[PDB]
Amino acid sequence: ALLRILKETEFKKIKVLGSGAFGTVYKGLWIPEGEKVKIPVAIKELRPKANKEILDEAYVMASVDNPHVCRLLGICLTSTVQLIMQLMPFGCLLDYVREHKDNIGSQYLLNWCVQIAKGMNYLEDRRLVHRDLAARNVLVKTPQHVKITDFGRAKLLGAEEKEYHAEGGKVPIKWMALESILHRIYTHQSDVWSYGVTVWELMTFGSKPYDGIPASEISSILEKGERLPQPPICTIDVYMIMRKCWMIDADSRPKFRELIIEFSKMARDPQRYLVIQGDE
Ligand SMILES: *CCC(=O)N[C@@H]1CN(c2nc(Nc3cn(C)nc3OC)c3ncn(C(C)C)c3n2)C[C@H]1F
Repeated sequence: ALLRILKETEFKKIKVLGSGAFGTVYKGLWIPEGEKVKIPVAIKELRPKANKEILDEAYVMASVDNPHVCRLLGICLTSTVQLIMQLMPFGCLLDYVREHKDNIGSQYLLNWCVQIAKGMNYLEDRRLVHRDLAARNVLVKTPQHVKITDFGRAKLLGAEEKEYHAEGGKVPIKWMALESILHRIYTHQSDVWSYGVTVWELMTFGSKPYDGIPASEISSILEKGERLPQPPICTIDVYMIMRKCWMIDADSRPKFRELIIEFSKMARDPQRYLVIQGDE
């Protein structure tokens, strides 16, 4: 995987898919010059650094090549930065499980858990701390295949950095590990905490964590030992994996490699681990 530099004439925006503080995502078509091939893509236009700095960040970004992480295919630099990326036709996994909650079985849910863990393990191997893992930031290529993406919070650790020490940026409190809330510290193991919350979202078909509770009260609730409740469909074996992800000692938590193994085992006999009516 290498970085392509695109001219505006190469791609076109078809429609908005969503937006936020990061910018706007469009469904689009990319036609590389003279290649006569039309590629469906997602165009992320961000809301300045030197062009060479931006291209260097895009270079490392384009080298991320894994079945469960969304890839950067090209970049266009004009008055705005436009990142051309793989299109995930079914949108964010959060909305998907909410829409299809009545028709999703244990096999799909556990497979998604495996896939997200595989993508995160790949990021860890690349020394990337994601810092924003949540069901809204996992996207659906097909019902059977999901991919993680990033909207700016991910950070690359230096050779001798074991943690990222954050500054004043806005934080997704309800997905964060306690040490991140209290001390602005982020590691692969705080990503594991967020993975646990993401799995809880999936198993509750996209329910809201700490629903109706002010973000400002979350650290105190966590310090008292309280955690998100066991989802109705979860056998205790699955819930205990979540609970391990939310242990106060980051080194107590499973690593993504461990999570791949455990969820893969469960995925072999899915109805033994998630209890879903009509499944199957
Ligand atoms: C629940 C989170 C959410 O809605 N986030 C929006 C959507 N988004 C995004 N969407 C798609 N594809 C998509 C979404 N919908 C409704 N239809 C489609 O495609 C037909 C993406 N494909 C790729 N990416 C990123 C890698 C850029 C997508 N991002 C992010 C946010 F705007």
